[PDB]
Amino acid sequence: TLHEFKKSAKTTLTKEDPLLKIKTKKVNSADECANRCIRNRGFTFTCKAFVFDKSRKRCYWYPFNSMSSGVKKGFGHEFDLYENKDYIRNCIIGKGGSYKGTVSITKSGIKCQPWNSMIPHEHSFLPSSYRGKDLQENYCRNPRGEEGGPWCFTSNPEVRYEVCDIPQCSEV
Amino acid sequence: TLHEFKKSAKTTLTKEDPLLKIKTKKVNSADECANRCIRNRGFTFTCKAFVFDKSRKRCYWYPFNSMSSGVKKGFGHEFDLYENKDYIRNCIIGKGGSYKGTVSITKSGIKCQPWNSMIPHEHSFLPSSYRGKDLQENYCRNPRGEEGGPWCFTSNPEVRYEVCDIPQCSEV
Repeated sequence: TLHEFKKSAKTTLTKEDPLLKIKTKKVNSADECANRCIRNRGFTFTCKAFVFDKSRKRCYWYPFNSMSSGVKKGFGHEFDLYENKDYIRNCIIGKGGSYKGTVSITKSGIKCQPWNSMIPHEHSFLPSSYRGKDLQENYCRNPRGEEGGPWCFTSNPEVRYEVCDIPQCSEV
Repeated sequence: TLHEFKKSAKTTLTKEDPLLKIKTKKVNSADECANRCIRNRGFTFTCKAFVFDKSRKRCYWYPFNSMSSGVKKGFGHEFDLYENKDYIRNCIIGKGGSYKGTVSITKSGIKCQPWNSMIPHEHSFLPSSYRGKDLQENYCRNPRGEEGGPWCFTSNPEVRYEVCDIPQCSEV
């Protein structure tokens, strides 16, 4: 059930104003948080993401994600951000230089290679460089904002990289 | 695992051109089809949807969904369309009169009432009327193309309907 979310390790969301309260609860695991954000149990809002305090074992169910306005994202090795994929835009806007979706299969069905891995191919596209371009796992991303759109390094030794078949919002 | 798809009962996809082949396989259940479209097993394309022939127990893995161009959708009581949610636009374009996402919680956390149900409230918004507006299950839809955007009939007897908190593609 935690599979239906997008984890951002050691990350927490912060916003700005006083008008915001954060529904929390002493939970047993991060799964409990998730199986309640999904089924929107006792919420007076629409849960789009939640943060799990690993040290206190507490959840903080939010009505927005790291992508909302005014929404910043703090650091902490005891926190874990989890965002409902239902609320992370799945289509591209242009060359999709701001794509944050979990797609990780190239236009022709080849699984992607982790950005934090140098096999099968070696590259310069590290998470430590393109910070903010979200080069997590093996997601389809576009660091340089190239024309092709989201792409990734193929796990097929015969293919360096390749574009990903991700829909335009103003499609075809 | 079939939960990570959007079923459209007794429906099949048809396209137009000759240049298209359809990967199929004699499968045991519709789950088998799904657990292979998801993990893109032996595909030379990106599976966005699949159709299960209940009578032949065969899958047809497609590289597009009912939303692609040239793509039509036939009828048959032995067929079942299943579309990867990853490829069904989750954001709104305007008043979102063409929204086909699986969201079904109102802006304030109230679960939605099935369009094919007359409880708690009675209405005229039937699937038989607004055909093409996809008034399936209890999804957030906008039949009349109103200003508010996607909405639905609340399951709370105290609330007739209410808007759903669904993101704009050119958000905020």
